[PDB]
Parts: sequence; C-alpha cells; structure tokens
Amino acid sequence: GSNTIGARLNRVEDKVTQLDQRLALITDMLHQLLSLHG
Amino acid sequence: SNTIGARLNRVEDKVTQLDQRLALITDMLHQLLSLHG
Amino acid sequence: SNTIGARLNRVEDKVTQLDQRLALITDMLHQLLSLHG
Amino acid sequence: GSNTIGARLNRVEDKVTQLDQRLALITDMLHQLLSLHG
Ligand code: NI
Repeated sequence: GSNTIGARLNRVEDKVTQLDQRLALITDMLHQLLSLHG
Repeated sequence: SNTIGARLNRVEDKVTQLDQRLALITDMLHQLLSLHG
Repeated sequence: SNTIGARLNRVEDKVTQLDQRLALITDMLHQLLSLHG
Repeated sequence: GSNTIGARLNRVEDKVTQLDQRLALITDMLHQLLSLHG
C-alpha cells in the first residue's frame, strides 16, 4: 500500500507501461503526418 | 537522499514528468494533424 | 516473478524499450522537418 | 555493481533522465514544425 517498496515498484511499472502506450500513439500520429505529406 | 525510498520517489516523480511531456507532445501533434486537414 | 529483482529488470527493460521508441520518433521528426525545408 | 539494487536503481534513474532529455528535444522539434507552418 502507497508506501511499500513493492507498491512503489508497482506504480512505477504501471506508469512506464502507460508511457509505452502513449508513445505508440504518438508514433501513430507521426505516421499519419508523414503519410499525409507523401 | 540515496536510500531506496528516496531513489524510488525520484524515479516516480521523473516518470510522472515524462507523462506530462507526453500529454503536451500529443496536443502538439493533434494541432499539427488538424492544421493539415 | 514478483521479486524486487524481477520487478526491477522488467522496469529497466521497459525503460530501454521507451528509448528505442524515442529514437524512432526522433528520426520521424527529422524526416518531417527536412521534408518541409 | 551491475546486480545490486542500488546499481539497478541508478541505471533506471539515469535512463529516465535520458528519456526526459530526448522528450525535451522531441518537443523542440515539434515546436519548429508548428512554427514553420504558421
Ligand atoms: Ni506540413
């Protein structure tokens, strides 16, 4: 629980996973931008 | 400042900052996409 | 798989993956900037 | 040394710092792109 080493690492891992999903979405937006230029 | 608890709270803070950056980058990309049509 | 060592090696691996993504995003942005002139 | 909990956390913190610097550079590139469109 919000204090514990295991809990902190759990939050960190979840957050990093969320960063990865946002970066996949950012990459997709960039693909769209590149494709719409030709 | 070199304890496990101290290191972990810096890492969590920095990862949170990274998410803030990601939200701004996402907004900028929405602006760019919409500006193109 | 729930040990501190196991958690930390997943976190380090994921953070490394994030850097790979960042390098690709950077390349794409260089392409876009240069395509504009 | 590459094994230790403190060492692993040191690598993780350094890497996250590097991610932050890359994301600042990405943001700058996006600012340039937006500005060159008007
Ligand atoms: Ni354009």
